[PDB]
Amino acid sequence: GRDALRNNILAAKTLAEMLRSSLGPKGLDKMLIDSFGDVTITNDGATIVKDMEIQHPAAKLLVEAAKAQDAEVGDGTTSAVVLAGALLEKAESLLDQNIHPTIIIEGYKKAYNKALELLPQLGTRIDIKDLNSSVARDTLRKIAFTTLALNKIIDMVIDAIVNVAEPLPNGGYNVSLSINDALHALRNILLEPVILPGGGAIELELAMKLREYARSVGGKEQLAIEAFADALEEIPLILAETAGLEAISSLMDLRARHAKGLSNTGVDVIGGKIVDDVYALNIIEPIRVKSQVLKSATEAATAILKIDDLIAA
Amino acid sequence: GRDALRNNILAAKTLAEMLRSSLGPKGLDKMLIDSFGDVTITNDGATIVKDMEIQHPAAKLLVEAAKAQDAEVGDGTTSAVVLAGALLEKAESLLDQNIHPTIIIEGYKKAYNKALELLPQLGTRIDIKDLNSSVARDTLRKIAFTTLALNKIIDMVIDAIVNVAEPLPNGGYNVSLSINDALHALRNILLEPVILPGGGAIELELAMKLREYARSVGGKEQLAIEAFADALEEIPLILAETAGLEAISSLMDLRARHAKGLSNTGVDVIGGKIVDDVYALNIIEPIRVKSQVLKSATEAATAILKIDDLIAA
Amino acid sequence: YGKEALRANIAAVKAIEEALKSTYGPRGMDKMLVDSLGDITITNDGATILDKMDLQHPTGKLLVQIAKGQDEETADGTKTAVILAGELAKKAEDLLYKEIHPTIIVSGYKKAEEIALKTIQEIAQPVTINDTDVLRKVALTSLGSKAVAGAREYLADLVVKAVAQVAELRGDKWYVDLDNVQIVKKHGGSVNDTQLVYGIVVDKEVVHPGMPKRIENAKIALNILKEKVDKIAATVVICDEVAQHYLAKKLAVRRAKKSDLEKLARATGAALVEERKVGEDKMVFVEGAKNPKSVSILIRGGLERVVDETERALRDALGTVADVIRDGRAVAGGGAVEIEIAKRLRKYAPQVGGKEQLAIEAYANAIEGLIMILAENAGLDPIDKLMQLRSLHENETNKWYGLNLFTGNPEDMWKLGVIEPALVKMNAVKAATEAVTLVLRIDDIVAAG
Amino acid sequence: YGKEALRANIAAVKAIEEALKSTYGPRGMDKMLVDSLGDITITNDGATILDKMDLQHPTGKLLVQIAKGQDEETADGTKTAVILAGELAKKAEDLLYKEIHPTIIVSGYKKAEEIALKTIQEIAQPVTINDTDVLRKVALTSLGSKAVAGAREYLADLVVKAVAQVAELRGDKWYVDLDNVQIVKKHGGSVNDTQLVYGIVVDKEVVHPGMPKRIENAKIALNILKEKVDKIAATVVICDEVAQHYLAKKLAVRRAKKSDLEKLARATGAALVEERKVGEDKMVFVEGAKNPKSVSILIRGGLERVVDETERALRDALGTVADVIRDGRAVAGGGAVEIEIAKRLRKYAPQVGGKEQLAIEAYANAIEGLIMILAENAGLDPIDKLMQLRSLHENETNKWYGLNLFTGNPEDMWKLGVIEPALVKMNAVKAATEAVTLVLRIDDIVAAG
Repeated sequence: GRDALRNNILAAKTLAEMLRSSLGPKGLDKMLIDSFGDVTITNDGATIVKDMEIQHPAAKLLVEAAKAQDAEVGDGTTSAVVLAGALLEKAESLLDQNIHPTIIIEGYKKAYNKALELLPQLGTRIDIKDLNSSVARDTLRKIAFTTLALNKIIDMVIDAIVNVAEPLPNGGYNVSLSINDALHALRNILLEPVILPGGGAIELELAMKLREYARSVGGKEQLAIEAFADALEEIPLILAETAGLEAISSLMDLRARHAKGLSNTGVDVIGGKIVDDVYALNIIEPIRVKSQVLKSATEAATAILKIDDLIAA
Repeated sequence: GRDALRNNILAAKTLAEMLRSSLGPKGLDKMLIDSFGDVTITNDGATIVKDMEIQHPAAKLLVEAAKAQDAEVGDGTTSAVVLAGALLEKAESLLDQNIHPTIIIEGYKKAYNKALELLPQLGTRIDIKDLNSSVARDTLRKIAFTTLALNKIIDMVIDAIVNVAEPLPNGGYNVSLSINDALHALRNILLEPVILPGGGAIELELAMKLREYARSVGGKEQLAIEAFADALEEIPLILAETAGLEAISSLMDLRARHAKGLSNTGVDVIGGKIVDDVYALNIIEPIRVKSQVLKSATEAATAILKIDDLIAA
Repeated sequence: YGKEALRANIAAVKAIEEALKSTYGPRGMDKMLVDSLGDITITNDGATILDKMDLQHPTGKLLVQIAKGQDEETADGTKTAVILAGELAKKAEDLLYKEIHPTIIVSGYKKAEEIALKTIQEIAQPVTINDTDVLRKVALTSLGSKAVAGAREYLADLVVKAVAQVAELRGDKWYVDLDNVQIVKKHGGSVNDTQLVYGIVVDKEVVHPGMPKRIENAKIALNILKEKVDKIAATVVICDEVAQHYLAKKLAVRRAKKSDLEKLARATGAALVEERKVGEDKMVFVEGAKNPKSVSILIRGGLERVVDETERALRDALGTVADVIRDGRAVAGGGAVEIEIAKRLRKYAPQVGGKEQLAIEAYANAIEGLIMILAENAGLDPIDKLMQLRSLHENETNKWYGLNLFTGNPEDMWKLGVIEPALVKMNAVKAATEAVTLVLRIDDIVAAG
Repeated sequence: YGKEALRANIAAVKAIEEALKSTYGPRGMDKMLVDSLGDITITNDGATILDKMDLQHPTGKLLVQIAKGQDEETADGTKTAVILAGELAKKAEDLLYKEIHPTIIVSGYKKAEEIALKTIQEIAQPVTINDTDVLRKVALTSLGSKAVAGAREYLADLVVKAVAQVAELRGDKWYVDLDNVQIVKKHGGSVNDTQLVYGIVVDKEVVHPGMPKRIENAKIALNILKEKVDKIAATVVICDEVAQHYLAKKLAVRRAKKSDLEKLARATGAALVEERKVGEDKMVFVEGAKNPKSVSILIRGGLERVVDETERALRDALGTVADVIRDGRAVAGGGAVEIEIAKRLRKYAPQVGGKEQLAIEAYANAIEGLIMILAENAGLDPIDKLMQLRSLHENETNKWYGLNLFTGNPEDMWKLGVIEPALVKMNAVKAATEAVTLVLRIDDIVAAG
């Protein structure tokens, strides 16, 4: 294939591989080291991506996309990189079948648009009409802990967050800002309100729909979209890997369930099991985050794909 | 450690590793090749062991033990080698702890004696008093198929086998002899009558008892016996590996069950699952075979262990 | 992935695929073979290429024998069996890297095999010895762009005619003994004439000029010398200068293959025996038989490679038409059946366990590989044509829509007269599946004696 | 062929083509540039790629300057000039190997050039500043799949609007001074918003918080300190902590490009001056002018490479629409014009001497190369699409039939709104022909001082 593009894809892919381990709630720690020997140890992809040194320009670019994604929204920094590397890895198969990368780019673009179109449908709304006492706030707390992972310190953060004024109609609350990511998450939940079933359920459903859509698009772009879907299904796989069991079998089981009209099922990492409903266990993601992850990943992957060669300046 | 002994142990261990794959009912095939290019493909450890060429004298010795075991009884050729290699591998840990091999030999000897003492207790008798019509023969057929793995050709083999005369008191029937191994098995079942719960249940129970006995023996010989037990538990592991799932987790589950007073549970390979009772699924072994496997394996392993050096003649 | 024995075996299968891949389909390439420092052979023939090439590998030498199905069914459909095996092997390779155990793969492939065979069984159209159109189209499909000197349509007609002649009926099932067929060959110029003879052609000059050229109703039976000749003629002959005069006084042949003698014995159990002059030579023609099933085809061409190739292609075509008649089923070629198979597989796969489902889907893709090869060899874009047909095959009204390698466009292959025997394709699927499952089940390679 | 100097020069031209070939057409690739150990640049831009890359070769460094036509006409149509030169060079190479002397080639290329220019002159459609549809389509055609953050249709509208605003009329000929346009940029998130301002945007925070945010009808003019401030305010200012209080008592700016100052001087020869808050920052807006031609575009994007690229693409699009307005002619892009050119060349070639005829035909093929590149970059089969269009272009009713790189099928490019300026294409043809004729005329390379 086109050697430059392959080298790039490889670099991005290796960085993704490095970051795959630090995904989910039971993500392993990375050991960051300064030029002076000072050591920081963390499983936060934001920190890893931000502080780390990387020489290859493709990986650098991917990191740039990740950072921007981390700026626009506090969460999803690892997910974007992992998904980008995934998209490139799945693209590789198509490049090997002699499919020109602009076609792949187009397919990925269509897949992304469709996904972003489907997200709001596959989500579930929350009550923005009021901050009323009855169980509107208590359900957010669950997401807060879901982000954190404490009998006290519960009410306090919510009240401290409620202090800050604003409704906006379209329900779009504005706030002038582990604790950080929690505040970020809550903010993101309000800023546009829909919740999404975490633990990979969204990826799985999105993939299942995208294949059908791919069958409509029909061309090589069908293969590109189907690749996008396969690339989306890599996150549930990893989460299942952190859960412990043989990833593929679980991926298949999950897929099975999504076929059923079980519609959403997910992998409970901490529980180390697959669960029929991830809302029940309050495994939730803000759509604000997921959409940003999709955008960032697809932009990164197409960007890598759109580069033909390297020239000395 | 003692280099010669280690080299031997390694050779035997590698041969075992080679043969581990061809164990159980779903055992992979080996591709045997003559010096003239002629090819035989088979998963029968008897054939593999018999026909194959091996240069290292330790492995040669192990093969000799296996062949003799195959002569004295038609079945258990793979099991003996696998178990021997296992015993040596587990011995390695003790040699590394600076435990002299004659001690290990003694421990293994005690473990073997105890095991052979325990076999008849852990078994279940069959009716030798009569060849009566009521379900005495129909239960043997199940073992026949268990060996084979056919609506017809059932009665015929049994009748053809019943033709051949003899009771002996002590219930010890004598016969002057896939089909081969089946006839062998049946013969072995009658020749001394007890049946044993296959699928690794016997190994597991034996191990569980042997550890307790090891705690009585108490010395370094305790460690040697415990090693014998660990070495016995390697067969259920392999069968579980052929069943597909992560061997260790299943080994632990099985062990759990054996602790309970579930007393016997096994891995159903073909079913690809662990089952509470392996008699229910007619997974049966003749004690005649198992005892021979134990004897052959322990003799081989101690023999390898008893050799101190090599001298040119 | 797993042990290097398996990796090596798979590599071998793939290697053997690569040896025939380029020659798949009508518009297929030829391969050049070089033996010692003596001679070379240029051909489009799975059998020949596999046989001539070095088979000095324990694995693969088995693949060749598995591909050549142990059945009357033997053809260049061997290419299909081999190429398929190579594809199922490569898609297996992609599964092993996901650490799907060979057991599960084999299971999945067996299921997919069964469904594929079922699909072929379903799609297949009935066909009898009376359907000259179809049989002719089959014969013509077998000779697709084969480097044959003879007009392919004419030669197809000859094939149908010969196979029709040979045919006998056995208990509601026709039977074709292609041993009854003779195939002699000779090459000069003004040649690439192809002749159909309803008897036997003995390729040899008459022993003595002064000798009866023609012989009517020749009862066939084929001083010391005088005694022998007298004793023999007591009740034409085939096996000294003195005997030539004796037989001249009393037709003869110097040297004839024992095959000719066999076919003669079969053919005559003898109304005309002539000496006919081919362009620039003479030979003996046995016309009429005490046999209603014997026949011969004289393939003469300008250049030898072409003649030989014509013989090979002819034998294969005969084989295919024979199979069509004996099994009485046919299918639209050009890639239709394969697409249908893949479709049904992907349809059925979710109804099976996941890890096997992946294997089945992989089987479907392995099948679809073949079409991409067909497109490749036609100089077309494989993926395009594939997705194109796959898309068109969503209607049941396009079950026979396959690839037209000459126009580049998908068309109803049954109507275009692109027709194959079902038995062959089924047997090929079986052979490939057997081969790859065999390779998969093998764990290690062990020396012995 | 001839001397190694010529071979080297031709190799250089070809090399410079290869540097931009992949980026030709709407669905074009990006290139990555790496400067020292400091920074990298990812772009689809002939100018930028040519400028950033090492120009350490005497030849080719000339090709870049010839490509960048010494005229108001300067664009990414430089890519065309360069890629063409590369093609005319490669087809020349094929002539030199036939030992056609460079003189004859040059002659032939000059003739072919004249006919090509004539063809463009003939095909070209008239277009005025009133035809918003066409101008919009041109602007949209210039931005074809360019990695721009802004909506391309919206941005196209903005382009047309700005160019319409800037326009003045000079003796029956409109004129567009793109210096009147400002293009400032800033990158955060929730950005890829693109804003159109009818004045000037000064990108800097207000010097002092306690200061008039707004200023109505601001007359523009941009103890020692007190004396200075008093003297200045005797008749907003732009260029000490003490002066901040003085100006606070009496809007200001810390640091502004002299370009902004120029554009301000032009724009104001001043009704509103505000301080507006961009997403996550503040800056100064000058709205209203004593100038009917000034305007500014605020391109703000999420990521910097994208913003920069947006600026580049924007400038180019502005350029193309400007050229369209000033020359008042346009042509259906997508490969139509080139095919027509090649057609006319092959038509005319036999009417010229043979050895030149070959050169002309070679010119036509060199032209047709471009289309094949357009198809290549779209992941299409170049020859197919070529022969397809060439065939369709036999009717005069298909003069605008070009390649749709997204559907893969030939379509009426004028109706699809795929429209280019004729002036650009002509100038590109001229530039390429000049470049290759120059390279051809050179015999040797001699050191001097």
